[PDB]
Amino acid sequence: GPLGSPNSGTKKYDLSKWKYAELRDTINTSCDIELLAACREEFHRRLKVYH
Repeated sequence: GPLGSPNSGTKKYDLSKWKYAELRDTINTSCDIELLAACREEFHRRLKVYH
């Protein structure tokens, strides 16, 4: 429906905890609108959690 498609493809991945090196390295090494998107999501959030 109207922009109604959050599932679209299959399931993404569980990034409960990730190291800054793995994120910076993964993004620099691997490449995928999925990983890059999810990686950036936690990247920013991790930098800002607001107590």
